[PDB]
Amino acid sequence: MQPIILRTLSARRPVQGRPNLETYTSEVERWKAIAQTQYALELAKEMSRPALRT
Amino acid sequence: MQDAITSVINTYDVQGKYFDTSAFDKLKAYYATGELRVRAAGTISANAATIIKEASAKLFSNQPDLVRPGGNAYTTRRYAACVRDMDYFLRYATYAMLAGDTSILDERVLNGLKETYNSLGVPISSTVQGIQAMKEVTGSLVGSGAAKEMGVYFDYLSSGLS
Amino acid sequence: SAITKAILNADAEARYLSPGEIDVVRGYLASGERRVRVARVLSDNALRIVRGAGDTMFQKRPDLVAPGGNAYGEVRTAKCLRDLDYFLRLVTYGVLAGDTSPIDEIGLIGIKETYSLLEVPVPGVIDGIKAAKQQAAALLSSEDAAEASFYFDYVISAMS
Ligand SMILES: CCC1=C(C)/C(=C/C2=NC(=C\c3[nH]c(/C=C4\NC(=O)[C@H](C)[C@H]4CC)c(C)c3CCC(=O)O)/C(CCC(=O)O)=C2C)NC1=O
Ligand SMILES: CCC1=C(C)/C(=C/C2=NC(=C\c3[nH]c(/C=C4\NC(=O)[C@H](C)[C@H]4CC)c(C)c3CCC(=O)O)/C(CCC(=O)O)=C2C)NC1=O
Repeated sequence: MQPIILRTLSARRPVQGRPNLETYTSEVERWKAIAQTQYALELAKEMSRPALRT
Repeated sequence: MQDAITSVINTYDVQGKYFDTSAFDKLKAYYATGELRVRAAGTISANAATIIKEASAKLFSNQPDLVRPGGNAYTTRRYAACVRDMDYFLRYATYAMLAGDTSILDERVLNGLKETYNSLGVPISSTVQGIQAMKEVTGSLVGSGAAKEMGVYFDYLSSGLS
Repeated sequence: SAITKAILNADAEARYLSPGEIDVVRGYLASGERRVRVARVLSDNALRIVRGAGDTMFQKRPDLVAPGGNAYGEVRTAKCLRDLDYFLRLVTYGVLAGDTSPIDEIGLIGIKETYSLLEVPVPGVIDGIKAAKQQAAALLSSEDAAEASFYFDYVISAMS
């Protein structure tokens, strides 16, 4: 058995840990706020109706 | 009381207008969810006793002093009143889930309930915890989408009593 | 029946059948073919449904047929299986009528105090009824099984 066969090649990924996601989390919170506004607008439209006219 | 359809009718009637595209969209949404609501209501009515048993077991395990002497649910009469209250909460939450509207909880449940509980010495936070226990059990039994639907009315009851 | 409920509601208000009530009656008359199919399947298979449900009930709760059990002996096991057969017949009636009025009138009103005075374990009855529900669902299609299970679950919840 004399062919050179390579068994354990190192991977592409680096050894470091996961970079933090604070800026991504902030932008996601911005999207959440935008999405909450579009439902809050409808419910607010509901809030401004007259009192006893059912 | 109102359902989603009656809520739309009330809006458009007080405005004096015929149904527009947005109204038809709202009505389509309620019709689309109708099958899920009917399925969940049937499941709950099939399982109401078990839901009460599990929810009261969890409430009285978390707060064992309720059903011991000195606790508001210590006597056969006050334990019975307790589980009957939980049963009514479950039934009216099921009603409000079918209607797609929380109005029936305002008309038939919440108004004057905080005062009655304070006047009788019923612990209100413990009652809210029992309602939450029913929420957990019911969500387990109905499935994910129906759980997200029933949670709205359970939380409505919880916030009304809180 | 569904027609009976619509008519009783119309008569309570001294009026004729409303469009919603007419629609309810029309929906029931449309579902009649499916109802007759489910009832026929449950009726021709009553023996096997009751036999299987009784077998699995007595296996789940052997103390019922053990000495000192509520159904101990041939006569009492016979009455137990006869009760299960009664409830299957009531489920067929409910499937046909489209409501639970036959079930309530014939078998449910008064069953709780009856089994209380007889000291019949209601959980054992519910085990037999659930067993009958699974036996029936085995012989039915998915939609037919759901339709039958509505009235099976009504019976269980009235017992519990
Ligand atoms: C003074 C009026 C009053 C009574 C009587 C009362 C009884 C009572 N028994 C309970 C549990 C229990 N009670 C029993 C007793 C039964 N098990 C066997 O079958 C016997 C036939 C029988 C006793 C002779 C058992 C086994 C449990 C435990 C059930 C469980 O773990 O959930 C509970 C649930 C919470 C707890 O553990 O305290 C109550 C409230 N509470 C009251 O406020
Ligand atoms: C058509 C409507 C109808 C129903 C529903 C009905 C139930 C019924 N079952 C009875 C007896 C009984 N029922 C059972 C059944 C029990 N055995 C096991 O424990 C199980 C938990 C359970 C069945 C799954 C037994 C064993 C008896 C005899 C009890 C006795 O005589 O002491 C009795 C008392 C009269 C009699 O002996 O026949 C009634 C009224 N009767 C009716 O006319």
